[PDB]
Amino acid sequence: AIVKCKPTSAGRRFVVKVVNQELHKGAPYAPLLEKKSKSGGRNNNGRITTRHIGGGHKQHYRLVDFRRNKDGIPAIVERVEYDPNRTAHIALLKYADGERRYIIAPKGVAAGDQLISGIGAPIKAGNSMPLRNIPVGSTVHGIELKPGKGAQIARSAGASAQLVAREGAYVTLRLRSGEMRKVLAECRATLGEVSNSEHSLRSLGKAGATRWRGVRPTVRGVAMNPVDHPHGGGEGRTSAGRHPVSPWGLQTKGKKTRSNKRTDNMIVRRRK
Amino acid sequence: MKRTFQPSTLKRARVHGFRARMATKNGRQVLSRRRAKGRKRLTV
RNA sequence: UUACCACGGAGUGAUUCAUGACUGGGGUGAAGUCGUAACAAGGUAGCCGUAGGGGAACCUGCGGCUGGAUC
RNA sequence: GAAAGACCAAGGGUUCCUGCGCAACGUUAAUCGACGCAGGGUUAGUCGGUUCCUAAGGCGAGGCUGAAAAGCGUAGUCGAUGGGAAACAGGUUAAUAUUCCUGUACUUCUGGUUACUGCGAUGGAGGGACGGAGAAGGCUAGGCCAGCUUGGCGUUGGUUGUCCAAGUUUAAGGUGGUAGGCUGAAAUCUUAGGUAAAUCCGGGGUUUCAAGGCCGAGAGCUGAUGACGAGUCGUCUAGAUGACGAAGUGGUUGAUGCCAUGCUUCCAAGAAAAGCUUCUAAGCUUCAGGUAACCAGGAACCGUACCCCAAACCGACACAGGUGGUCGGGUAGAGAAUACCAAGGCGCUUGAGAGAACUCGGGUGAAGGAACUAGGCAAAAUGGCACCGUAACUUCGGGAGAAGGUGCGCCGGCUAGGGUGAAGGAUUUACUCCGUAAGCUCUGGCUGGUCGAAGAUACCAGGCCGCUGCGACUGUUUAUUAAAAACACAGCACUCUGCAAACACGAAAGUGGACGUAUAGGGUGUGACGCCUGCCCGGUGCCGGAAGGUUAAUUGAUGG
RNA sequence: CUUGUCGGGUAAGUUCCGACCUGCACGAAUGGCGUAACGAUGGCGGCGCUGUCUCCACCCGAGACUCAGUGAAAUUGAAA
RNA sequence: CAUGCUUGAGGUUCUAACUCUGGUCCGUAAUCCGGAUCGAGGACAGUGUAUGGUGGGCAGUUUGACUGGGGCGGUCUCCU
Ligand SMILES: [Mg+2]
Ligand SMILES: [Mg+2]
Ligand SMILES: [Mg+2]
Ligand SMILES: [Mg+2]
Ligand SMILES: [Mg+2]
Ligand SMILES: [Mg+2]
Ligand SMILES: [Mg+2]
Ligand SMILES: [Mg+2]
Ligand SMILES: [Mg+2]
Ligand SMILES: [Mg+2]
Ligand SMILES: [Mg+2]
Ligand SMILES: [Mg+2]
Ligand SMILES: [Mg+2]
Ligand SMILES: [Mg+2]
Ligand SMILES: [Mg+2]
Ligand SMILES: [Mg+2]
Ligand SMILES: [Mg+2]
Ligand SMILES: [Mg+2]
Ligand SMILES: [Mg+2]
Ligand SMILES: [Mg+2]
Ligand SMILES: [Mg+2]
Ligand SMILES: [Mg+2]
Ligand SMILES: [Mg+2]
Ligand SMILES: [Mg+2]
Ligand SMILES: [Mg+2]
Ligand SMILES: [Mg+2]
Ligand SMILES: [Mg+2]
Ligand SMILES: [Mg+2]
Ligand SMILES: [Mg+2]
Ligand SMILES: [Mg+2]
Ligand SMILES: [Mg+2]
Ligand SMILES: [Mg+2]
Ligand SMILES: [Mg+2]
Ligand SMILES: [Mg+2]
Ligand SMILES: [Mg+2]
Ligand SMILES: [Mg+2]
Ligand SMILES: [Mg+2]
Ligand SMILES: [Mg+2]
Ligand SMILES: [Mg+2]
Ligand SMILES: [Mg+2]
Ligand SMILES: [Mg+2]
Ligand SMILES: [Mg+2]
Ligand SMILES: [Mg+2]
Ligand SMILES: [Mg+2]
Ligand SMILES: [Mg+2]
Ligand SMILES: [Mg+2]
Ligand SMILES: [Mg+2]
Ligand SMILES: [Mg+2]
Ligand SMILES: [Mg+2]
Ligand SMILES: [Mg+2]
Ligand SMILES: [Mg+2]
Ligand SMILES: [Mg+2]
Ligand SMILES: [Mg+2]
Ligand SMILES: [Mg+2]
Ligand SMILES: [Mg+2]
Ligand SMILES: [Mg+2]
Ligand SMILES: [Mg+2]
Ligand SMILES: [Mg+2]
Ligand SMILES: [Mg+2]
Ligand SMILES: [Mg+2]
Ligand SMILES: [Mg+2]
Ligand SMILES: [Mg+2]
Ligand SMILES: [Mg+2]
Ligand SMILES: [Mg+2]
Ligand SMILES: [Mg+2]
Ligand SMILES: [Mg+2]
Ligand SMILES: [Mg+2]
Ligand SMILES: [Mg+2]
Ligand SMILES: [Mg+2]
Ligand SMILES: [Mg+2]
Ligand SMILES: [Mg+2]
Ligand SMILES: [Mg+2]
Ligand SMILES: [Mg+2]
Ligand SMILES: [Mg+2]
Ligand SMILES: [Mg+2]
Ligand SMILES: [Mg+2]
Ligand SMILES: [Mg+2]
Ligand SMILES: [Mg+2]
Ligand SMILES: [Mg+2]
Ligand SMILES: [Mg+2]
Ligand SMILES: [Mg+2]
Ligand SMILES: [Mg+2]
Ligand SMILES: [Mg+2]
Ligand SMILES: [Mg+2]
Ligand SMILES: [Mg+2]
Ligand SMILES: [Mg+2]
Ligand SMILES: [Mg+2]
Ligand SMILES: [Mg+2]
Ligand SMILES: [Mg+2]
Ligand SMILES: [Mg+2]
Ligand SMILES: [Mg+2]
Ligand SMILES: [Mg+2]
Ligand SMILES: [Mg+2]
Ligand SMILES: [Mg+2]
Ligand SMILES: [Mg+2]
Ligand SMILES: [Mg+2]
Ligand SMILES: [Mg+2]
Ligand SMILES: [Mg+2]
Ligand SMILES: [Mg+2]
Ligand SMILES: [Mg+2]
Ligand SMILES: [Mg+2]
Ligand SMILES: [Mg+2]
Ligand SMILES: [Mg+2]
Ligand SMILES: [Mg+2]
Ligand SMILES: [Mg+2]
Ligand SMILES: [Mg+2]
Ligand SMILES: [Mg+2]
Ligand SMILES: [Mg+2]
Ligand SMILES: [Mg+2]
Ligand SMILES: [Mg+2]
Ligand SMILES: [Mg+2]
Ligand SMILES: [Mg+2]
Ligand SMILES: [Mg+2]
Ligand SMILES: [Mg+2]
Ligand SMILES: [Mg+2]
Ligand SMILES: [Mg+2]
Ligand SMILES: [Mg+2]
Ligand SMILES: [Mg+2]
Ligand SMILES: [Mg+2]
Ligand SMILES: [Mg+2]
Ligand SMILES: [Mg+2]
Ligand SMILES: [Mg+2]
Ligand SMILES: [Mg+2]
Ligand SMILES: [Mg+2]
Ligand SMILES: [Mg+2]
Ligand SMILES: [Mg+2]
Ligand SMILES: [Mg+2]
Ligand SMILES: [Mg+2]
Ligand SMILES: [Mg+2]
Ligand SMILES: [Mg+2]
Ligand SMILES: [Mg+2]
Ligand SMILES: [Mg+2]
Ligand SMILES: [Mg+2]
Ligand SMILES: [Mg+2]
Ligand SMILES: [Mg+2]
Ligand SMILES: [Mg+2]
Ligand SMILES: [Mg+2]
Ligand SMILES: [Mg+2]
Ligand SMILES: [Mg+2]
Ligand SMILES: [Mg+2]
Ligand SMILES: [Mg+2]
Ligand SMILES: [Mg+2]
Ligand SMILES: [Mg+2]
Ligand SMILES: [Mg+2]
Ligand SMILES: [Mg+2]
Ligand SMILES: [Mg+2]
Ligand SMILES: [Mg+2]
Ligand SMILES: [Mg+2]
Ligand SMILES: [Mg+2]
Ligand SMILES: [Mg+2]
Ligand SMILES: [Mg+2]
Ligand SMILES: [Mg+2]
Ligand SMILES: [Mg+2]
Ligand SMILES: [Mg+2]
Ligand SMILES: [Mg+2]
Ligand SMILES: [Mg+2]
Ligand SMILES: [Mg+2]
Ligand SMILES: [Mg+2]
Ligand SMILES: [Mg+2]
Repeated sequence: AIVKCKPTSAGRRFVVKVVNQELHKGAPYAPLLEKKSKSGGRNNNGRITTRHIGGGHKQHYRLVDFRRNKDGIPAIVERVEYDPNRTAHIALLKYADGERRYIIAPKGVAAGDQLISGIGAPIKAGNSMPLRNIPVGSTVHGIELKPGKGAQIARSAGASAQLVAREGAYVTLRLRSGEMRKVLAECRATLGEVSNSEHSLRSLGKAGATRWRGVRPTVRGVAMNPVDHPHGGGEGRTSAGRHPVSPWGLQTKGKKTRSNKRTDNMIVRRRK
Repeated sequence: MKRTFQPSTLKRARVHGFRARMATKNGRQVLSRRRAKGRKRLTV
């Protein structure tokens, strides 16, 4: 549930926590962990390419299985765990022949379940099958875009998509952003929505809680000098005397930036 | 007060050493320029 | 010499009277100005609660009542 | 004296010790010196490197990219600030010692002999292997007290005794498996898994048992009939030498050190690889290789002097500066604060006078008490523990140590508790359970007496209150005149982005965003919280529209 | 304009607090108006305390002064 | 009007050029890179060259003189 802390300090007044008592509280499954090191927002030239990144806690990477291609073998959920890399929970499966694996946890799965995959699987939440044999009108998550590549769409906490229409070798589905998209019907998906949907009710509470996650302060351009930002300059407190713009000179109050032109036919209608 | 020169023998060799200059062609220009003028040291 | 103790001191509260620049409504007044909201179906039927709006009586939405005329 | 004492690392490089010197160097003289000359001085299987392993990162055969130079990167191989074998005590020099000597240990490798055998990796499994906070213990170092041994009988009243002084030490290792922590165990039948195989790991079924297995400080015993030990004696010359050598025990207290990489709990979810154990593939199989016991031998190379919170390092100086880590005693004390001392170290490389104005750093001050001044600047004042008591307002936490008040030294009388701990008792007979008189040690209660001007007596150690502006708060900033009302902030809103994402760095390959996926990522503004955020789309932007008008390269009818 | 005017605080208040509205030239996310807690933040007022002051006096150390040793600096056309 | 051989634009489809920061095989002991083969897209995308738009993101520069100091204002040529 959500927990609201008492105002015992100045920095505790506005903290609202997402505390789940069902989560495992031992060590993670060691054979499925590998090291990841922080970058600071720097590329291989050593330059800051994405700013406001730095610091945080040390984290291991969990080898989550996004392909789910052990078709026909039943599985059992051993536990639901915490992942530092997602906003969603993960589940440790145990197939009928050893082979423990991590998957993105669906909404209602706790401790037993069967979670089989492939053609001919039932239509309960947590099962994975190709988009051809998924009933029209159902809610899906973890949508694959290219056959054999794994889930890319609808993976964060509480995410889902609707399967709306089916026509030919393709299939149309409404994305969480309001966009209608057509996807190859050979691609796979999982039924239901993603767990941890209450993640959006939290409140960090203090400035140090943002630094724990590796985010550095944002200085706004009207507080700079003309040599630093197009918004900088002025005597006293000014208001960016031009139309609002990026640090590199790009308009940011409504100007579109999509220029793909190769994947255009896959867009049935845009999110507006 | 802390001053600008904080000695370190390992960091000195890795920036200004002989093998550090021999690695790039601009470092090798430095060495040939110091051989032409007749420097006794040639590297630190 | 000790104990008790009146007057008198110090600090901080409660309560109650009078008064206060300036402000808010109410009542009473006379041949003043603006409209016509109610009483007849009062010329958009009136009231009740609530919300928004408007020089003002008031108007409009939502739910309710007949203490509403013709039929 | 939590250093101005010792010791590591970095840095320096002979400054170290001894003879001979004083020109220059040393803010003065110098017979002295971190100064001049000349000799000497650093001893390792176990310390630190090297060798083995990897992190960030570097380089990078082929490769991809690029006018050239070159950029990125795969296989790979470098890179500690981390992982990974093993030693202590005593003696000795002018200068080295965990290195030499004495005594007692430990680790690893090589070559033989014997006995018995399935050996084999670059590949599979296991292990190595780890966060913040907090709390109950157990223990040890260390500290005190008592007893003991040796010596003493005090320039001035007393001091043969409930008197004074000193010493009362001893390691690694071996044995021991304890306080304590974790975990069910075994047999048998199998197998959509661990890229191939597997007797190993993982999964499944059946039977049996309620007990094994793994870590683990420390005590005790032994090392040790030895070393050490005030001192006594003999020889040599106020000093060296050889021999001998007393006591060397009990009780309390007790760590921030060890058990502990443990246990509990919380979110921000907490290194890798090798050494190590085990399984097998390609191969051998009566050579190879492996496991035990005994015998013999080895453990290379480099650094070890000296300073090291400083006169030897970084600051031009023998410069109130800076410099990572470890140890850290007594009496008071909450304490690593503070004061007086211990071990140990030092009096800071110009002195002597005299006692003017004035300057610097302080002490006391009549009667006033902010009249000073831009401004209570500076100074004065307050200051501890226990108990009583405490307002508006409030986001119900706070405000609050609000404000204010009372007690406190020393010596007796009576009295109540805790820890440790003989004797005894129990059975699991022994590294065990209960429990213990005295002794030692730690908490209290109510009752007198007494001295001073004053008992939180020194050092140490909050001044408080009432109205307002600004910013919600903790934080950050102009190294060297500005610390703020400026920046950040949690929260809020707009907008962009469907993943080969938007965006950014790159002539490019590529890289970040992100091993993320719209509850996500970027940009912009505002800035906790409460109540709210009104009218204008004419201008300039952005978004949508496609009919019409204008409109580029290109083409080339017509005319001349 | 301006030390606007009225009230309070003082013996006396160009600052302060509460109002009025004539806003030279406030105003709603370059946010408007409030707000407990917090601040080496700005303004004003009290209690205590005092060498801040009337108005300075005495005392103690380190210099200044003298003697011995060593021994600078900026400056400077020439100077009766 | 019918057909014929051409020809501007439009729409649909196909696969064989091209593309894949999709799967599995080999080089190989390798998340690079190649080759093979499946799958997807598809004459689009993308790159070269020519051309219109946008473009303080960035660049090289300009922004007069007189003048009872400069600036503001005025004046700057010709006739009486
Ligand atoms: Mg907090
Ligand atoms: Mg690992
Ligand atoms: Mg950002
Ligand atoms: Mg993250
Ligand atoms: Mg938080
Ligand atoms: Mg922000
Ligand atoms: Mg911004
Ligand atoms: Mg911002
Ligand atoms: Mg600013
Ligand atoms: Mg600025
Ligand atoms: Mg810049
Ligand atoms: Mg600019
Ligand atoms: Mg300014
Ligand atoms: Mg302004
Ligand atoms: Mg500004
Ligand atoms: Mg320098
Ligand atoms: Mg050369
Ligand atoms: Mg008081
Ligand atoms: Mg009072
Ligand atoms: Mg009273
Ligand atoms: Mg009153
Ligand atoms: Mg009144
Ligand atoms: Mg009046
Ligand atoms: Mg009406
Ligand atoms: Mg009417
Ligand atoms: Mg009516
Ligand atoms: Mg009408
Ligand atoms: Mg009516
Ligand atoms: Mg009512
Ligand atoms: Mg109504
Ligand atoms: Mg309404
Ligand atoms: Mg109303
Ligand atoms: Mg209306
Ligand atoms: Mg309504
Ligand atoms: Mg109605
Ligand atoms: Mg001290
Ligand atoms: Mg000292
Ligand atoms: Mg020292
Ligand atoms: Mg050195
Ligand atoms: Mg030197
Ligand atoms: Mg010497
Ligand atoms: Mg010497
Ligand atoms: Mg001599
Ligand atoms: Mg002489
Ligand atoms: Mg000298
Ligand atoms: Mg001299
Ligand atoms: Mg000197
Ligand atoms: Mg010498
Ligand atoms: Mg590397
Ligand atoms: Mg490279
Ligand atoms: Mg090459
Ligand atoms: Mg290496
Ligand atoms: Mg190391
Ligand atoms: Mg190490
Ligand atoms: Mg190590
Ligand atoms: Mg020595
Ligand atoms: Mg030895
Ligand atoms: Mg391994
Ligand atoms: Mg580690
Ligand atoms: Mg923990
Ligand atoms: Mg911890
Ligand atoms: Mg003891
Ligand atoms: Mg005796
Ligand atoms: Mg005597
Ligand atoms: Mg006597
Ligand atoms: Mg012993
Ligand atoms: Mg031992
Ligand atoms: Mg035990
Ligand atoms: Mg040595
Ligand atoms: Mg030494
Ligand atoms: Mg030292
Ligand atoms: Mg000196
Ligand atoms: Mg110094
Ligand atoms: Mg420091
Ligand atoms: Mg002490
Ligand atoms: Mg202190
Ligand atoms: Mg002292
Ligand atoms: Mg002393
Ligand atoms: Mg001493
Ligand atoms: Mg001196
Ligand atoms: Mg003075
Ligand atoms: Mg003074
Ligand atoms: Mg003074
Ligand atoms: Mg004084
Ligand atoms: Mg006196
Ligand atoms: Mg006085
Ligand atoms: Mg007095
Ligand atoms: Mg007074
Ligand atoms: Mg005054
Ligand atoms: Mg005055
Ligand atoms: Mg003054
Ligand atoms: Mg002051
Ligand atoms: Mg004073
Ligand atoms: Mg003072
Ligand atoms: Mg003082
Ligand atoms: Mg208060
Ligand atoms: Mg008090
Ligand atoms: Mg008395
Ligand atoms: Mg007080
Ligand atoms: Mg007060
Ligand atoms: Mg106000
Ligand atoms: Mg003000
Ligand atoms: Mg601020
Ligand atoms: Mg602030
Ligand atoms: Mg504010
Ligand atoms: Mg606020
Ligand atoms: Mg505010
Ligand atoms: Mg803080
Ligand atoms: Mg604080
Ligand atoms: Mg400054
Ligand atoms: Mg400053
Ligand atoms: Mg400050
Ligand atoms: Mg300052
Ligand atoms: Mg700032
Ligand atoms: Mg970005
Ligand atoms: Mg967003
Ligand atoms: Mg931003
Ligand atoms: Mg702002
Ligand atoms: Mg702000
Ligand atoms: Mg801000
Ligand atoms: Mg604001
Ligand atoms: Mg417009
Ligand atoms: Mg318009
Ligand atoms: Mg348009
Ligand atoms: Mg004024
Ligand atoms: Mg005024
Ligand atoms: Mg007045
Ligand atoms: Mg004043
Ligand atoms: Mg005032
Ligand atoms: Mg006012
Ligand atoms: Mg006015
Ligand atoms: Mg304003
Ligand atoms: Mg607005
Ligand atoms: Mg404004
Ligand atoms: Mg305000
Ligand atoms: Mg602060
Ligand atoms: Mg601040
Ligand atoms: Mg204030
Ligand atoms: Mg005053
Ligand atoms: Mg005087
Ligand atoms: Mg004097
Ligand atoms: Mg002289
Ligand atoms: Mg002299
Ligand atoms: Mg990329
Ligand atoms: Mg194309
Ligand atoms: Mg094109
Ligand atoms: Mg082009
Ligand atoms: Mg510009
Ligand atoms: Mg520019
Ligand atoms: Mg420019
Ligand atoms: Mg030029
Ligand atoms: Mg120019
Ligand atoms: Mg020009
Ligand atoms: Mg001019
Ligand atoms: Mg003028
Ligand atoms: Mg003139
Ligand atoms: Mg003039
Ligand atoms: Mg003139
Ligand atoms: Mg003039």
